[PDB]
Amino acid sequence: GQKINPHGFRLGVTTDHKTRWYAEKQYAELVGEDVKIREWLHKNLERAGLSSIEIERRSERVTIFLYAARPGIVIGRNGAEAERVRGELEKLTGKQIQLNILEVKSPETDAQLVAQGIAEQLAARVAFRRAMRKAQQSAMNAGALGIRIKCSGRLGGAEMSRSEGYREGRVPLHTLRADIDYGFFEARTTFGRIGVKVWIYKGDVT
Amino acid sequence: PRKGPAPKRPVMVDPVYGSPLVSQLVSKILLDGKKTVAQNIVYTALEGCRAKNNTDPVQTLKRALDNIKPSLEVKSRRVGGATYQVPVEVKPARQTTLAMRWLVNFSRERREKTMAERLMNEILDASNGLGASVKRREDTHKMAEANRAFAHYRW
RNA sequence: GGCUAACUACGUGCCAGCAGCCGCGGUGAUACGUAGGGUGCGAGCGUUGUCCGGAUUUAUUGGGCGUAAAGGGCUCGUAGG
RNA sequence: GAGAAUGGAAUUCCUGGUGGAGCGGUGGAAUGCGCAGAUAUCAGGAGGAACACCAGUGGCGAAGGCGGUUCUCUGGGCCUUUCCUGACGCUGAGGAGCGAAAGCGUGGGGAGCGAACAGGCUUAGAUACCCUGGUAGUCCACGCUGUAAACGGUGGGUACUAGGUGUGGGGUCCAUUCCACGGGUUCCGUGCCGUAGCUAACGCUUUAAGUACCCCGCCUGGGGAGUACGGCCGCAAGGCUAAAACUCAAAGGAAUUGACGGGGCCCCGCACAAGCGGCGGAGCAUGCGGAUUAAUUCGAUGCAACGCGUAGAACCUUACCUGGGUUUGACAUGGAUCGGGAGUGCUCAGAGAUGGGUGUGCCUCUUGGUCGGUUCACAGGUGGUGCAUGGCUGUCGUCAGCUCGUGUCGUGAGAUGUUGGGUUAAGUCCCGCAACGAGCGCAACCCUUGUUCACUGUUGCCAGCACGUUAUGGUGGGGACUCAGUGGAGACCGCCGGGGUCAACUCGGAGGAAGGUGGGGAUGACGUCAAGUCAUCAUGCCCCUUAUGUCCAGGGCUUCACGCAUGCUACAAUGGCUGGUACAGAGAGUGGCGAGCCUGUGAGGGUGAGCGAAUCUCGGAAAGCCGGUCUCAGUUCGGAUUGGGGUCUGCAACUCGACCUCAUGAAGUCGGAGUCGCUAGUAAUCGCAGAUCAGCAACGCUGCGGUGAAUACGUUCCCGGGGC
RNA sequence: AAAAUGUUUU
RNA sequence: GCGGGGUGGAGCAGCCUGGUAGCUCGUCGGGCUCAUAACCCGAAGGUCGUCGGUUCAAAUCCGGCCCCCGCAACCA
Ligand SMILES: CON(C)Cc1ccc(O)c2c1C[C@H]1C[C@H]3[C@H](N(C)C)C(O)=C(C(N)=O)C(=O)[C@@]3(O)C(O)=C1C2=O
Ligand SMILES: [Mg+2]
Ligand SMILES: [Mg+2]
Ligand SMILES: [Mg+2]
Ligand SMILES: [Mg+2]
Ligand SMILES: [Mg+2]
Ligand SMILES: [Mg+2]
Ligand SMILES: [Mg+2]
Ligand SMILES: [Mg+2]
Ligand SMILES: [Mg+2]
Ligand SMILES: [Mg+2]
Ligand SMILES: [Mg+2]
Ligand SMILES: [Mg+2]
Ligand SMILES: [Mg+2]
Ligand SMILES: [Mg+2]
Ligand SMILES: [Mg+2]
Ligand SMILES: [Mg+2]
Ligand SMILES: [Mg+2]
Ligand SMILES: [Mg+2]
Ligand SMILES: [Mg+2]
Ligand SMILES: [Mg+2]
Ligand SMILES: [Mg+2]
Ligand SMILES: [Mg+2]
Ligand SMILES: [Mg+2]
Ligand SMILES: [Mg+2]
Ligand SMILES: [Mg+2]
Ligand SMILES: [Mg+2]
Ligand SMILES: [Mg+2]
Ligand SMILES: [Mg+2]
Ligand SMILES: [Mg+2]
Ligand SMILES: [Mg+2]
Ligand SMILES: [Mg+2]
Ligand SMILES: [Mg+2]
Ligand SMILES: [Mg+2]
Ligand SMILES: [Mg+2]
Ligand SMILES: [Mg+2]
Ligand SMILES: [Mg+2]
Ligand SMILES: [Mg+2]
Ligand SMILES: [Mg+2]
Ligand SMILES: [Mg+2]
Ligand SMILES: [Mg+2]
Repeated sequence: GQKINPHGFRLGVTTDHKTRWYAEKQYAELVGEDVKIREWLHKNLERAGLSSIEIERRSERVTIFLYAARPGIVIGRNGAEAERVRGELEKLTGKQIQLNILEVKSPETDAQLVAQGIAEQLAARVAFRRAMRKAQQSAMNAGALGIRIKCSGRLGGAEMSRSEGYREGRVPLHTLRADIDYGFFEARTTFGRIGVKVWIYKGDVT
Repeated sequence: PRKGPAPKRPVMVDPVYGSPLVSQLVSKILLDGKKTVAQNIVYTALEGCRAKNNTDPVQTLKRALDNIKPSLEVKSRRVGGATYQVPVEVKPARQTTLAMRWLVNFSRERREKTMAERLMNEILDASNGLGASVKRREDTHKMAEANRAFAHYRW
């Protein structure tokens, strides 16, 4: 209601932009194609689990880094799915796409995949308290210095909306040098959708 | 304020007449942030003063300020169900400020055409002992004397 | 619905109605109406009436009286204990 | 306790002396009293009532209660070693007596006080509080009444069960006295603390609410109701005894945590105060309510809606209205099926949508890209619900807080930590502490500004050197200065002195560009308001489907008896007009910024370099200074309105654009009650730039620099908040 | 120094 | 029959006599308040029951009428 996005707050200070290109007469159209690419990838690769999509451009050539928990879905069988998604990318944009897919070393520590999993459990109708506790425990088993999860909505299929949250460790949202990874997802249930937000304090950075 | 007495900005001296009084006068005229206009007015008034009398304009301004300086003035007090007018002695800085404010306001209220020698006329009249500024000083002193019975409420 | 063994869908929309108490119905009704499913009983099953129990809620077994209901305004003194 | 006499002060009244204008009373007043001499002051007198000091932390009484002194009469208590009687004790239904004050009866008395009452004030009213008067009553005698929060809300008697410590009464003992000071000890009171124990807790605890025994009174949910009926008592008021119908599902006890308080203590904020400038009046701009309309689309409604979504409504936007079209649809995705063009140029009809012409007409390949229909699936919705939601935001609030783990306390909610003392902008620290710790907030890390160093030197800069058309750092060149932008340094109460038990902090000083957080921004804890948004997006459910979809033209969102709100320009001389002349910053630019020249009164037009920009352009900064002029005039102020002639953008300026020019010259004389902003480069004012944008109703918004104040004693009051 | 009040949502 | 009364929304002044229609409350518009009441600041509001006459001029003077009151309506 009144809290800033941690990633935007720390943008330029500790964290970096997801897109790296320069253009001053096409800026809008490159932004539009980037939006198309990201929407297409998110809409067609939910199963893999997308941590981030990172876009680079050199000269009419686009490079897409896809940070995914399980790139097995993206690569398919012997790269067939990778080739088909690349081909759909040329079909969508019209430019030469070089697509590479990267792992996440600690999916239980990356907040975006944590929100992915919590929302998936909520959609599969798992008790939200149990799901949040499992995610929290897994994060601290991995070794994060602080977890904070908040699920808001018609939790448990109820009528009134709740804002149930869990946290322990330390999550200094106000500290800029604090490396805080923020993830968000929406569990699509038979009763609207639940917003799941996750903050994970990786540690302190210069 | 609650915390304590806020610091006062030091008063500069007038380059021409070498007196902080004239600088305070121009800073009191000082409408709209036009320092140059205000001190053009003030210098014109002081030169008119030295024209109409041989004595020094800074000295005549000083004499006017002493003739307009109030010694005590009454303030509202909320004791009981009725308001009182408690007379309070006035410190030298406060009384110089009051004299300057009254001088400037009544100069602005004078009937003559231009502000410069409206202020000049008011200054000369005050130095002599006449004018609206001196009348207001006498009236405030008179009302303080009338309400002198509440000098024991001072804190 | 809970006490109380056994739950969902459809219809209705503080209406129609339910209820022993708490309460339910105001558009997602496990509480109304129907259906499927279930549970308790079974030539019976429920409801009403009445009595005892739970009620130590008249306490002999087995309670209490400063503030929760409860020490007489105070003493003298008769029967009684 | 009863009776009688009696003492002094004070009030009131009376008489006299003196003296003269008020007195009295309150928050402020008035009623009232007073020159017919009050109030005040002194003397003398009368009368009624209550007894300062002693006097409480105390004494006595069965309770109610009891305070001048003296005498008379009288009740009970306490102690004592001997003495006497020898269980004669305890309690006590019914009964009887006593029983504050108010009240009643007969008579007396009546100073003060004072229900009722009268008047004055306050008030919306004031049958009240407050003020001036004032009768019963208060007093006495004899009766009556018989009730009180008549309470220790605790019946009487008895025995037992740690202490500690005040105090009242009687003995007795001791040392020095041969008093008494003192200590003990014993018996009886009366308080406080406190163990065991008890209690729901609060608390009680040898004066039990503990452990026990004896007797009495009494309770059985809350109301109805201590009411009705009956009876008894009373002169009366009323008292005593004492139900039922009906009705509710609670009523209640103690305590916990919050919130609130016209509760306290301590604090803070432009919250007041001290100041400066406004708003509310006028004209216009803009938003909204209302009204109106075919439509005046929808959302926002105390602060925290109202120059807000709108960072741009002539068409478009557009969601609204009239009317004209369309139906797998304006747009998606997938199967089939007939295909080769799709898609378009020119024309015709039409307000346009659209429809009809005419030209042009796939690339692979024998089975794709692309489209067509017919369907089939399906799409579409700014339609509903922000009280089904996600997301995002306001807000209390930059407020100093909000919690957790473990321990501990309590039956429990819960508490402790987080209270206390000091300090701080701060739950910031310090000291002590049944707490020991941690977390989110505070702070810091980030951006910007203030000083400085190194590095680099163009498109920036020009100190020393060489020319330049006269001229322009224009030129070669230069790392000095400025600046640009990367990386460092710098501030930490770090140093010195005082205060501070110390300790945190605090005061002063030096150094320094900067000193005690240096200025500003970003950052908004747990949560609150079912706060806003289904209309940015997303979405549960519901609703529309030849229409609530969708296309188009025109209209509307711009209405106008009105009301509010935010602004702008003013009301003039610190000003208007006019000529000259200085000094910025931050920004924008290729359908763009446009110089220069020519043309026009001007908006502009015509040509048109340069610049994707530290280069070129926007560009002029304005206020200011200087010269002239106007001379207090509803004006040479003000620039609304209205008439004429235009320019530009755009398919198109009627509704409904900006601008130019000519003429016109409205209200307005500083604005009622009320109200707003601001503590320093701030307020006040002055111009400039950008977003959106063809153009612009922009005076809005977000920034930028120029000029540049007054004041803050202080926390009493108003508003908001913080700790206990 | 006096200074009142706060219907019925679902 | 005698005498009085009829004036904004209400209740009341203006009547010897002609010329200027007032106070209180209420209505309406704005403040104060979270909101209402109260209070604060501004505004509208009756051509005087009706007909006619007097007069330069009528709420005012005179008459008729309508309405509301009061009084009287008596002696056998
Ligand atoms: C009416 O339906 N029933 C009766 C209840 C109701 C039901 C559903 C709703 O969704 C809302 C409401 C009440 C309204 C009241 C609104 C009002 N406001 C519009 C001025 C207001 O007075 C405040 C406020 N000052 O705080 C609010 O709270 C408010 O805005 C709000 O949230 C509301 C709702 O939306
Ligand atoms: Mg069961
Ligand atoms: Mg249903
Ligand atoms: Mg029984
Ligand atoms: Mg029973
Ligand atoms: Mg019991
Ligand atoms: Mg007992
Ligand atoms: Mg009781
Ligand atoms: Mg008793
Ligand atoms: Mg009795
Ligand atoms: Mg006996
Ligand atoms: Mg007697
Ligand atoms: Mg005393
Ligand atoms: Mg005592
Ligand atoms: Mg014997
Ligand atoms: Mg009796
Ligand atoms: Mg009596
Ligand atoms: Mg009597
Ligand atoms: Mg009598
Ligand atoms: Mg009285
Ligand atoms: Mg008593
Ligand atoms: Mg009792
Ligand atoms: Mg007894
Ligand atoms: Mg006993
Ligand atoms: Mg004792
Ligand atoms: Mg007890
Ligand atoms: Mg009775
Ligand atoms: Mg209580
Ligand atoms: Mg002020
Ligand atoms: Mg105005
Ligand atoms: Mg509207
Ligand atoms: Mg809507
Ligand atoms: Mg809401
Ligand atoms: Mg709404
Ligand atoms: Mg901070
Ligand atoms: Mg709401
Ligand atoms: Mg919708
Ligand atoms: Mg509009
Ligand atoms: Mg550019
Ligand atoms: Mg400040
Ligand atoms: Mg007769």
